[PDB]
Amino acid sequence: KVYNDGYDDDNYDYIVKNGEKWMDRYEIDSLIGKGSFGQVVKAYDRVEQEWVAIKIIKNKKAFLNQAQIEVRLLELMNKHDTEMKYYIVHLKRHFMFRNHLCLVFEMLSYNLYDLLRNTNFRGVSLNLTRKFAQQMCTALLFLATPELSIIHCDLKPENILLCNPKRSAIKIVDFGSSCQLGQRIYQYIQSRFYRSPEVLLGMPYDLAIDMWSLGCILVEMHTGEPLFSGANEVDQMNKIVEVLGIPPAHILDQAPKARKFFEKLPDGTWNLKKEYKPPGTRKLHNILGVETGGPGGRRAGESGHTVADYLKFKDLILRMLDYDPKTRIQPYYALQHSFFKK
Ligand SMILES: O=C(O)c1nc2ccc(I)cc2c2[nH]c3c(Br)cccc3c12
Repeated sequence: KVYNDGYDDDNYDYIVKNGEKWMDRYEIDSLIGKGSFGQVVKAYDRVEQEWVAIKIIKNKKAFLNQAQIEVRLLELMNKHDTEMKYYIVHLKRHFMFRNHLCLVFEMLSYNLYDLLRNTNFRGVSLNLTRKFAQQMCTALLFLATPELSIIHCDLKPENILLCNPKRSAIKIVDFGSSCQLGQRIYQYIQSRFYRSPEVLLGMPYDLAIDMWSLGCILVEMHTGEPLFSGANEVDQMNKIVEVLGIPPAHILDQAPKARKFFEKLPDGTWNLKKEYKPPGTRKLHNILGVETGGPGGRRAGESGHTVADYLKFKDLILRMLDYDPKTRIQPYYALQHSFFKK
């Protein structure tokens, strides 16, 4: 009947009211987003004389505590990027209001999946894909600095926002499921399409899981479609295998969940358990259309999409999709790659 003295709905969300004044400071304009965490409103900060986005977390302990983790990591990150040059969303401040934790951010636009929808799911250009890749690798370089050692753990197009819908600048959002290297706790992490092999296999993980996700995201940004669109974990692993082959034996031999997906033969080698293309026969070369006009053949006769350009992009992506987290390309080297030599 009554939720939070009438301030909340039955979903634990604050009932947003256009034009409401909070704390003699914020005038709420409109709802501009929402998700599992709660809501995002556009509000005018009368004290700083600027528009802000306020992420209003649900009035429910599990959501509150997820956002408290997020606040701590944002404060740590922001503290070491006062010029806001490393592509992480800027948290201005936070407060508790009517039993909701509220995170005040810079205003941003919509996400890279919304951008893909805007392309009619045909993909952005290789030149725009490169700009997103360069910013993302710079962000991952910053997260890898020892004082941070932050693993985002949920990179996907939906967690990368445009600053402005007509420009290429981005910020990464949603650190609610993130952790630090010294303090890994979760076994179940990453959204499925973007989930690394080491997580699927139940193995130890580190910051390299985010580079795996990035490789997946960048292919999808150019083709319009997820690279590995599994319906469940077994399907996810099988779709990875179609492109990249059976994982190395030295990895499977140490994987707690190897036998969820694979079986070990008398000769010591591994094969899939028994609808899929044979291992490694769904070539990234063809998914990208390296020699055949890009995805769908649609980049034939366009500038900025040469065979040479595509071969550099393919090479970088295959390094991001190394099965071995020890040898998978790291942010510093990703940034030195020939794909960014223009
Ligand atoms: O802060 C975020 O996790 C965040 N997640 C969102 C999820 C769905 C949608 I729909 C919008 C989101 C979002 N939008 C934001 C803006 Br605009 C500025 C700063 C942070 C965020 C943020």
